[PDB]
Amino acid sequence: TPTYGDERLLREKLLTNYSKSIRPVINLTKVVDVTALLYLQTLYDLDFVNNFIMARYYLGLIWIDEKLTWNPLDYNNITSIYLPKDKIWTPPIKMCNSMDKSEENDGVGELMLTYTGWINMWSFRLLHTYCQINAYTYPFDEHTCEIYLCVALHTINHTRIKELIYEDSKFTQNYKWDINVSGKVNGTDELFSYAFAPMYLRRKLTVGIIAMLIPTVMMTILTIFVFLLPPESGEKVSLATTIFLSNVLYLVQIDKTTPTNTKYPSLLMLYLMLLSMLSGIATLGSVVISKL
Amino acid sequence: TPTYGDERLLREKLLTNYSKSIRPVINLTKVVDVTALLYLQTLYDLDFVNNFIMARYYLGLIWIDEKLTWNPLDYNNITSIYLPKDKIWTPPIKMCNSMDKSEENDGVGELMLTYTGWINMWSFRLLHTYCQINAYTYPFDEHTCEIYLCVALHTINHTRIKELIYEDSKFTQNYKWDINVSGKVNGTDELFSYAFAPMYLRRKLTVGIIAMLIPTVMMTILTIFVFLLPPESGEKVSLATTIFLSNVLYLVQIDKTTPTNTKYPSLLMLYLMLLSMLSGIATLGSVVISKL
Amino acid sequence: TPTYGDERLLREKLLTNYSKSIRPVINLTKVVDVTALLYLQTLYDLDFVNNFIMARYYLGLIWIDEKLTWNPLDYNNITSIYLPKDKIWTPPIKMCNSMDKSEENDGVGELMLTYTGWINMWSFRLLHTYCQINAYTYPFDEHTCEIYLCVALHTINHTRIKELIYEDSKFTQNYKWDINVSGKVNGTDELFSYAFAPMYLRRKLTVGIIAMLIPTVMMTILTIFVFLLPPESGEKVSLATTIFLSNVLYLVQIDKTTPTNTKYPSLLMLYLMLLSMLSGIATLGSVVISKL
Amino acid sequence: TPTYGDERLLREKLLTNYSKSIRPVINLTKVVDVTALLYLQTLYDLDFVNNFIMARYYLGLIWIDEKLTWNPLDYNNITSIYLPKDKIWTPPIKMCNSMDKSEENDGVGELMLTYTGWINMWSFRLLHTYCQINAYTYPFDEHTCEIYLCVALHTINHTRIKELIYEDSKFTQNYKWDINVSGKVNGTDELFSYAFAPMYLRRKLTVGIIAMLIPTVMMTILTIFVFLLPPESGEKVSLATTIFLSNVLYLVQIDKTTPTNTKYPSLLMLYLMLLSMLSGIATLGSVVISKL
Amino acid sequence: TPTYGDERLLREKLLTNYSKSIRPVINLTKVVDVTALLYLQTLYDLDFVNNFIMARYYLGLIWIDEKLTWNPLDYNNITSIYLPKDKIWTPPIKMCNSMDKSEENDGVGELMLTYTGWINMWSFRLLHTYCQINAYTYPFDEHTCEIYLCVALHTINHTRIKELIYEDSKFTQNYKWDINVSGKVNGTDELFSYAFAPMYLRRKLTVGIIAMLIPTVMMTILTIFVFLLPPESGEKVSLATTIFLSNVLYLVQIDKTTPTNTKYPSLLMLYLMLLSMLSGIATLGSVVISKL
Ligand SMILES: *[C@@H]1O[C@H](CO)[C@@H](O)[C@H](O)[C@H]1NC(C)=O
Ligand SMILES: *[C@@H]1O[C@H](CO)[C@@H](O)[C@H](O)[C@H]1NC(C)=O
Ligand SMILES: *[C@@H]1O[C@H](CO)[C@@H](O)[C@H](O)[C@H]1NC(C)=O
Ligand SMILES: *[C@@H]1O[C@H](CO)[C@@H](O)[C@H](O)[C@H]1NC(C)=O
Ligand SMILES: *[C@@H]1O[C@H](CO)[C@@H](O)[C@H](O)[C@H]1NC(C)=O
Ligand SMILES: *[C@@H]1O[C@H](CO)[C@@H](O)[C@H](O)[C@H]1NC(C)=O
Ligand SMILES: *[C@@H]1O[C@H](CO)[C@@H](O)[C@H](O)[C@H]1NC(C)=O
Ligand SMILES: *[C@@H]1O[C@H](CO)[C@@H](O)[C@H](O)[C@H]1NC(C)=O
Ligand SMILES: *[C@@H]1O[C@H](CO)[C@@H](O)[C@H](O)[C@H]1NC(C)=O
Ligand SMILES: *[C@@H]1O[C@H](CO)[C@@H](O)[C@H](O)[C@H]1NC(C)=O
Ligand SMILES: *[C@@H]1O[C@H](CO)[C@@H](O)[C@H](O)[C@H]1NC(C)=O
Ligand SMILES: *[C@@H]1O[C@H](CO)[C@@H](O)[C@H](O)[C@H]1NC(C)=O
Ligand SMILES: *[C@@H]1O[C@H](CO)[C@@H](O)[C@H](O)[C@H]1NC(C)=O
Ligand SMILES: *[C@@H]1O[C@H](CO)[C@@H](O)[C@H](O)[C@H]1NC(C)=O
Ligand SMILES: *[C@@H]1O[C@H](CO)[C@@H](O)[C@H](O)[C@H]1NC(C)=O
Ligand SMILES: *[C@@H]1O[C@H](CO)[C@@H](O)[C@H](O)[C@H]1NC(C)=O
Ligand SMILES: *[C@@H]1O[C@H](CO)[C@@H](O)[C@H](O)[C@H]1NC(C)=O
Ligand SMILES: *[C@@H]1O[C@H](CO)[C@@H](O)[C@H](O)[C@H]1NC(C)=O
Ligand SMILES: *[C@@H]1O[C@H](CO)[C@@H](O)[C@H](O)[C@H]1NC(C)=O
Ligand SMILES: *[C@@H]1O[C@H](CO)[C@@H](O)[C@H](O)[C@H]1NC(C)=O
Ligand SMILES: *[C@@H]1O[C@H](CO)[C@@H](O)[C@H](O)[C@H]1NC(C)=O
Ligand SMILES: *[C@@H]1O[C@H](CO)[C@@H](O)[C@H](O)[C@H]1NC(C)=O
Ligand SMILES: *[C@@H]1O[C@H](CO)[C@@H](O)[C@H](O)[C@H]1NC(C)=O
Ligand SMILES: *[C@@H]1O[C@H](CO)[C@@H](O)[C@H](O)[C@H]1NC(C)=O
Ligand SMILES: *[C@@H]1O[C@H](CO)[C@@H](O)[C@H](O)[C@H]1NC(C)=O
Ligand SMILES: *[C@@H]1O[C@H](CO)[C@@H](O)[C@H](O)[C@H]1NC(C)=O
Ligand SMILES: *[C@@H]1O[C@H](CO)[C@@H](O)[C@H](O)[C@H]1NC(C)=O
Ligand SMILES: *[C@@H]1O[C@H](CO)[C@@H](O)[C@H](O)[C@H]1NC(C)=O
Ligand SMILES: *[C@@H]1O[C@H](CO)[C@@H](O)[C@H](O)[C@H]1NC(C)=O
Ligand SMILES: *[C@@H]1O[C@H](CO)[C@@H](O)[C@H](O)[C@H]1NC(C)=O
Ligand SMILES: c1ccc2c(c1)[nH]c1cnccc12
Ligand SMILES: c1ccc2c(c1)[nH]c1cnccc12
Ligand SMILES: c1ccc2c(c1)[nH]c1cnccc12
Ligand SMILES: c1ccc2c(c1)[nH]c1cnccc12
Ligand SMILES: c1ccc2c(c1)[nH]c1cnccc12
Repeated sequence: TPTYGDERLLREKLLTNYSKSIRPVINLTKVVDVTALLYLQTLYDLDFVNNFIMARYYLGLIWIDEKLTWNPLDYNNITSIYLPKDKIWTPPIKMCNSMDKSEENDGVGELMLTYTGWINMWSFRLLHTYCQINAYTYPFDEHTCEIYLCVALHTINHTRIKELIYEDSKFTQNYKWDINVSGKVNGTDELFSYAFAPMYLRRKLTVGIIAMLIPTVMMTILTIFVFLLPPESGEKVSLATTIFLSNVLYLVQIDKTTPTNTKYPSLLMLYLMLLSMLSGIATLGSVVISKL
Repeated sequence: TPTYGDERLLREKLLTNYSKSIRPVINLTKVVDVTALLYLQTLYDLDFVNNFIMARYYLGLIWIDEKLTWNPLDYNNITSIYLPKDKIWTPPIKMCNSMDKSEENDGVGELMLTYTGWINMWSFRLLHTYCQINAYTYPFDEHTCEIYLCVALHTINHTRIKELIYEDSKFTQNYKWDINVSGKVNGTDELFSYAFAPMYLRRKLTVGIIAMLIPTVMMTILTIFVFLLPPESGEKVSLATTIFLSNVLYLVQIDKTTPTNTKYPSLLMLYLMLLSMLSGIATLGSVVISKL
Repeated sequence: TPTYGDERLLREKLLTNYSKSIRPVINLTKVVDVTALLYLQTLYDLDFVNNFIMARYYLGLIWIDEKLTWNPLDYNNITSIYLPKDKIWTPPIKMCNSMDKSEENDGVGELMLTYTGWINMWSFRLLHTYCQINAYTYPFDEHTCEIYLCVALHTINHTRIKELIYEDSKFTQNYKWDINVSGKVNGTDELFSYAFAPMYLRRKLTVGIIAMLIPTVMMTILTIFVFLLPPESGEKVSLATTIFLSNVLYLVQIDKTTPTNTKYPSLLMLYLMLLSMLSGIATLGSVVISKL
Repeated sequence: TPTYGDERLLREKLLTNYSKSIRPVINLTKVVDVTALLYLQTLYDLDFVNNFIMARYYLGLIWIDEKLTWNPLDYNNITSIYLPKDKIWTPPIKMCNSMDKSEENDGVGELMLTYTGWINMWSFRLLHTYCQINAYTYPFDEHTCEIYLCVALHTINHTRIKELIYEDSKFTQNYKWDINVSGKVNGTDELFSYAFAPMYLRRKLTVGIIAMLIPTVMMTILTIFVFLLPPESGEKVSLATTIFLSNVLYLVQIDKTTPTNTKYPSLLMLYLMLLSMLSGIATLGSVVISKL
Repeated sequence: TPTYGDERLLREKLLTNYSKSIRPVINLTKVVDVTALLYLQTLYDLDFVNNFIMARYYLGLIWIDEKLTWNPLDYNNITSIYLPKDKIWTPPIKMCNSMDKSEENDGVGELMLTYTGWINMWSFRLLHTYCQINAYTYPFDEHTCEIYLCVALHTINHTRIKELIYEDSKFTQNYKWDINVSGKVNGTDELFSYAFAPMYLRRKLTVGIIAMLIPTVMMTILTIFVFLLPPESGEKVSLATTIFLSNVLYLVQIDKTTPTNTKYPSLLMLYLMLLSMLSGIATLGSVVISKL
């Protein structure tokens, strides 16, 4: 059976002439094909004001090393070892479109290496990644966030992202967003290889949200009613003033929470702007009638 | 008696052929059984809006090293030494479901090693760990937060979490949450070993909270009274308007503080939505009667 | 006179067989007695909502090393040297009850060593330390915050906190809190040595605070006056509504700022809750009289 | 074809007598001309209250090394290698006018070196850079933000910024700001070389913004109307009070969001101050007429 | 002319027997006189609530090394070299009264050394430094902030701060604060040398501020007018209630923004407290007259 001394001998011979900074290819003219595996774990939040999405992923990177190989029968059937991540060449993949707010560094850890040269380098990653969030169809709104991977400095004739396999682990259920992160895409070659996973996010219709909407609907009905009220009823000016006040309160409230960076504005927000304008027109009619 | 030179000799012989990256087993076919001890210290806060719980734990890790052994009679009865945490193999346990906001790194410290090979590696850990917080039964609400431990990259045929012993140290009393973190659970094997401690949190009924509720109750009584008030009393429209205003003020207030990510909405919030709807219906009746 | 070469020779002989990880005692059966000196510098703030106190201290640690000694007459009267903090054994003292938000690491610096073995290791430390803040007697409120020191992993038969000498440096005057941090306490032995300094904090009565109170007092007088107002005066309902509004505005305001984690609620807050209830009862009487 | 052993030999000979701290020039009397390439990627936000702009750039640095050269025919046509960034001399360029909030250190990475000595050192950089933000012509406002580069400590007779080439990558479209970052500028020599890229930012006129203004315009019309209303209409005092309230609500609202550090105040804010003053004058006229 | 090999030889001989931790003096009885140069660059903000001032300085430190000298004619006229900051002894100067929020560590960089032994160690530093901010004379308020330098652990017989030369670089104009940071001061010897630069800050009177004041003045005039209004006018109670509401709105607003830690409270705040008290007295008179 394999022993501690056997693995020690294997590692000692394995790392004899290894340069961490020289790409791991016998012939330097060939590229190293990296296939990345980005399994989402949890979608913590979707910050509308800052245009970010906070999530934790299980970024995986797989490639082939041609210098790190061995006949396992020559080492008592040792088929795999674990190496410190900072002793071996690692492709310079970065979360190109993201602020990596991770708590561990990307050079402290361990990777799994197989006797054929295949390296697995699973790594956890908490990302604050930029998304262009359009709150147009709120609250029945959808969004598309692209999580980018790209090599840092290597050219496509040196290192390439062969493929990007993105899935969802289903660790937790959200109850606020319906996440749809599935599919395979080849890397895009434009001087530096890079790929992106499209994340589709649909807000789930919660009865808390529908209840929060209900006040808006009944205020619209009430505004219509007071606008239809007889000019000589006597309550015109009073209810027009009080409900213009309340309308402006909700307009300020929503406007301070709606994203300011959208391709189009929020339909609901504009519908409440129209409501406030109609309340103002009702007040105008009331004062005009009162003076005349 | 044991001396400084004796411990120096012991350490020098002990670390002679030790590889930090080779698992500590004579035969590599055997697994290293890690038993984790997670004693809670303080529950700083339960952030509802961010769906996190902030606490400080005394994470402990115990396993057995088969290479680090000695006959203590051969070294003047030295029964235990202290080694720097980064010189010895350490299982790659991570707070899988947590943002480790600790201030010290997880590779700077010290561990206690016993002559039989048993290693104790107590470590402090301040965690911002994700919890699905349902504010349904507020303020008589309960919650279940699972604190996850899982090996980072090792397979179950290499490293396993034998057990998880979680308790509460009682360092401090909360006065806001009743914490119930006690029990033992075996590790779960699904390609990577992992376990979780269930933390049950019950909000303690404080008289500050009951006093905060009292205004809501008296506003409900007052709304019922004004709704029952005679249409021809003369105060109908006035009190309906003013109390619809105040109702909406409390509705906005609570809605901006209630969690938006819940399996069900807050019953109290929906009860105040119903109160606001009834106030609106009272205003509708008042205006209808006033015009007719 | 002592020279650079003399100190170089001294250090070279001093560090010859020193192991940073072996406790500094000739006989390992004896404990190392550490006396800690915690001089407060400034009390930046007392955050009520987060239950923390922010301050900057001059944590000092003194112990005796039995391996690091020399006859000063043998080295041209060199009586003390300065060593890098990470080359020498340092007791593993941690701010057990604190989030060390310091900006320098605890392994980068310098310590003063004397020819008798005595080590001084003064270190600055900015702490966010947990305190159970009870806002009961606000604004004439007092608090007790205990700053904890405890060894990280060493047993009481290896390392002990001999004493804790805590004082105040008086660097700055607060004008908001009266600080009383003075006294000496022996360490407490419960498997791991530890001690704590009690910090008493009394809010200083400022005329800004008394002025902030004045509105509350005059609102109480005014509420009493309107409650005593004749039912048939005609201003009853109007002033009851407007002053219930303003009362609720201040009640919401204070409740959003008062700590939610207190042994008892704030007396002033409950007195304003009673004020709001009395305003509601006045409104109830007014509407009842108006209908009848 | 070039091989791993060939590149190993090349690097071994290349780094034989290289001192990272000695400037890379054969004759020390000559300067190293550094040309910097600052390609903007995304303009995350423009924080008005803090006077900062948050963006992510692709800072590039190019210079010539006279010690790191080779005849590529002597090494099987190896024309370029990749070196770790901390093994080679790197010009001490700093984001002089910026808080570098990047997540990777500036001494961990890789650079591209060519057989003629030319070094490319592309590096990602997320910057919180100070800008003097004048909200005068809001919301048709423009701004000029200068991104500064300057050598840290080297004199102009040692290191110089030859040129600064700044462009925009167009990675993402903003929809909130029109960015115009293009042009070439020579470095400025004043004891320490330095250059700056001028960034012009024009707020794009969105229909969400125009809708947000619409309430202000109709309130101005309504204030004019009520000011023109007959003194004896009977609604003067009522609408003057209610609309002074609402005016002050919007004045407080805008004033709490407008930058306090501007060369001139916001015209729109001052126009609404004038609106509030006119409402106050209307109230003055109403009360004066009512008493007389 | 000097060459790369010449500088390599110089550095190799220079660092032969240099100990980074032994003070750089031939005779250890002499002190090292450090003169510090603190040139301010920008005053980002003055945070009133947290009692801090955020600025970026060009902290410089100059002293004399007696071991690092050379005859420049013996090395082809090399008159100065650049050494890595962590290879040479560096005085342990700390921003004693500040939270150093800098992004680079204080042991990564470079210093300029001259053939006579003189070392220049210019370093950038972004500081969050504590200031006792008294908002008494707001908005015509002044402040004095002292930026402290002190040696960390060395005694005055080992290391001293000879002088502190503080100036302003004028990099940017503030438009909000008039900064006056100029002068020279000797170090203060009280067991540990230390000095401080006094920074005087005067708020510049902006027309945005005067316009923001204008509402307060017109509300004072209006309150005087309504208080003078005839008891039997009929608008007394109405305007007293509405303007007590608005007064309390501004009182709450200012009180939540004024610093709570001041030697004396804000005069303007207390003048508005008096305004609110006068409004309350007017309401008291109105209700008393109405009942009687
Ligand atoms: C490693 O390289 C050295 C040259 O530096 C050579 O002598 C040795 O034979 C090589 N060994 C292997 C296993 O490639
Ligand atoms: C490198 O190129 C040569 C050229 O013939 C080829 O024989 C060799 O197989 C290549 N290396 C590998 C690992 O295939
Ligand atoms: C080596 O180990 C593998 C692991 O499954 C096993 O299938 C194989 O039979 C083993 N071979 C020998 C020669 O031990
Ligand atoms: C790879 O591409 C880069 C730029 O695209 C070029 O400079 C380099 O010479 C190329 N290398 C090879 C081996 O083709
Ligand atoms: C996810 O999106 C893709 C592309 O829009 C679609 O084909 C697929 O059906 C979606 N899946 C779910 C579960 O929504
Ligand atoms: C992606 O790459 C594979 C491998 O060369 C190729 O077969 C396939 O056609 C490419 N395109 C897609 C859409 O998979
Ligand atoms: C340690 O390993 C070496 C081989 O590198 C061997 O010569 C030596 O005897 C070993 N010593 C022990 C104590 O195992
Ligand atoms: C390793 O396996 C062999 C196989 O017989 C066994 O004799 C030996 O005891 C095992 N090692 C240990 C430490 O038990
Ligand atoms: C060794 O130390 C242990 C510690 O309790 C003690 O019980 C034992 O008697 C000692 N044995 C010898 C031989 O000193
Ligand atoms: C352990 O499991 C992994 C995957 O489950 C497998 O690749 C590996 O060969 C296994 N090793 C042994 C010794 O069974
Ligand atoms: C804690 O929870 C468990 C399981 O729900 C229960 O058996 C136990 O009684 C609880 N203990 C306390 C103190 O609530
Ligand atoms: C847990 O593991 C132990 C040890 O093998 C076993 O005896 C026990 O049955 C397992 N299950 C539980 C619930 O303890
Ligand atoms: C230090 O220890 C070594 C053994 O490693 C010994 O040969 C030497 O004499 C010791 N020197 C001193 C000064 O203790
Ligand atoms: C250690 O113990 C022995 C036992 O007699 C004693 O003589 C010696 O003095 C002790 N060491 C010290 C430093 O006192
Ligand atoms: C050694 O230095 C101390 C320092 O005060 C002094 O008192 C003493 O006389 C000196 N002794 C000699 C022999 O120099
Ligand atoms: C010290 O105490 C620990 C636990 O309290 C024990 O394991 C250890 O054996 C003790 N050592 C001595 C020398 O008494
Ligand atoms: C500090 O508190 C202690 C204990 O409560 C008391 O004896 C002492 O007089 C206090 N000192 C001051 C200055 O308040
Ligand atoms: C503290 O320790 C000292 C030293 O042994 C002892 O004299 C004293 O009685 C202890 N207790 C107190 C309260 O000081
Ligand atoms: C490098 O410098 C050494 C002197 O330290 C010299 O002997 C050697 O020849 C030099 N080699 C090269 C390639 O410059
Ligand atoms: C350095 O100066 C000498 C002086 O003549 C000159 O010949 C030489 O070419 C210079 N070095 C380089 C790299 O040009
Ligand atoms: C070296 O490589 C370059 C790369 O394009 C090629 O153009 C040139 O012909 C090659 N020369 C030799 C001799 O291989
Ligand atoms: C370069 O300039 C600095 C200051 O401007 C001066 O001290 C130094 O002597 C100059 N060096 C040369 C080689 O001119
Ligand atoms: C950018 O600004 C420059 C200088 O103001 C101007 O010449 C150029 O036309 C501008 N370009 C765009 C696209 O606005
Ligand atoms: C900038 O530097 C270049 C290179 O010396 C020079 O030709 C040019 O005149 C300078 N000025 C401008 C505006 O480009
Ligand atoms: C440096 O110190 C060593 C002793 O460690 C001595 O032999 C050598 O001569 C010294 N060299 C210089 C230049 O001082
Ligand atoms: C050190 O002191 C001696 C005492 O006479 C003196 O001669 C010498 O000059 C001093 N060192 C220096 C660098 O002045
Ligand atoms: C050395 O360089 C300085 C730099 O200005 C110059 O003034 C001096 O003449 C030079 N001397 C020699 C001998 O080269
Ligand atoms: C320097 O002062 C410290 C304390 O002030 C003292 O302990 C030390 O002995 C003094 N050293 C000399 C050389 O005077
Ligand atoms: C700065 O303050 C000092 C001392 O108060 C004063 O002498 C000097 O005139 C002031 N300068 C300015 C520009 O305010
Ligand atoms: C400061 O130190 C210098 C140098 O000794 C001295 O001349 C001066 O009198 C001291 N005081 C002042 C105010 O400069
Ligand atoms: C490194 C990696 C990627 C890039 C780069 C440098 N410069 C760019 C300019 N435009 C687009 C991408 C890049
Ligand atoms: C390492 C450790 C755990 C995991 C991993 C990589 N990839 C996963 C995918 N799904 C679930 C868990 C994991
Ligand atoms: C190290 C240091 C202190 C402790 C520890 C581990 N475990 C504990 C459990 N309960 C209380 C204190 C501790
Ligand atoms: C280093 C680099 C730049 C500077 C410096 C030190 N001191 C300065 C004083 N004023 C302006 C720039 C500088
Ligand atoms: C180091 C540096 C400065 C100080 C110190 C330790 N202890 C103090 C106590 N009081 C004041 C200053 C200090």
